[PDB]
Amino acid sequence: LKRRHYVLQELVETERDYVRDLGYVVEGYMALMKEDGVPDDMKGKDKIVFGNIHQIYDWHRDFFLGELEKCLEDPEKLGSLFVKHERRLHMYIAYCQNKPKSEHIVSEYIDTFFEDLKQRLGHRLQLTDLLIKPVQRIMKYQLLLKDFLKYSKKASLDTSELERAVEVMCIVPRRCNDMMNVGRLQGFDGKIVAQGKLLLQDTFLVTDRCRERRIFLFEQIVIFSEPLDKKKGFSMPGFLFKNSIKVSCLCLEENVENDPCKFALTSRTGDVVETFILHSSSPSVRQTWIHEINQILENQ
Repeated sequence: LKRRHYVLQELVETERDYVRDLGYVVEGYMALMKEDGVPDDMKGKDKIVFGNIHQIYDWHRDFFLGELEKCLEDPEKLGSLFVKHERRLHMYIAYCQNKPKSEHIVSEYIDTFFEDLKQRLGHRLQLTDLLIKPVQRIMKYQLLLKDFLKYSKKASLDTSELERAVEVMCIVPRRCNDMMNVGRLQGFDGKIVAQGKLLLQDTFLVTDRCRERRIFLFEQIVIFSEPLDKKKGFSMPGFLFKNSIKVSCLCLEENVENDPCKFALTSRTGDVVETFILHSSSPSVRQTWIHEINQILENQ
């Protein structure tokens, strides 16, 4: 029970820090850029840079920090809070989706315009580090709530509401990673939005020697990509487009050499036929992809 209070104490204290840190962006960077202007070649492009950070800031400042400060004297509320405001936590998905586009503009001005602003504001951190903070916080909720669940489970308390909250803090951070990765794909001809919902995403060894491929399953397309080196200014590595299969051309072979981790995908573009063997990390990933490919092939 002593360690359970420690985790809740840390959660509240870092929430205060989170509002302040977001405040360095909103009422530090954004306010001065709105007052004094931007460089010539950056006009209108600041909406991309910040995404919906102001909306996130508003909600944590005017509402959610106070909600978490009530949990200090009433810890049973904590489980209810993350379930109740599940949809308000979907803001982070929109943030993470925009994040790769944000990183591109910032990296072009980090040493010039934004450095001048950092020097004026007197921040310890650069804008690059401040803009990662919302991504860090959604992961920090998962890390702390899992620990708070762990010590509640040892204390023989009611955990039903708290387990639901933990499951919410699986789905949202994972979608955040999923959407962020998608926007880091380069060399693809055509628009990502024009491919239907992103359904699944994983890394396989692929044989056309086998190489690593990050594979994106959209409703209308399957994209194969090579993992790239992490760039200067970017928080995650990118992905280079290698090949794609349209769902209307797709064929699933479930069994390849009877291996519980292999399956095949075939592309049937006219008279040109190409088969790809996908080696899974585990059997359960194979079962997820097979189910999902069988569902989209059964529509059209």
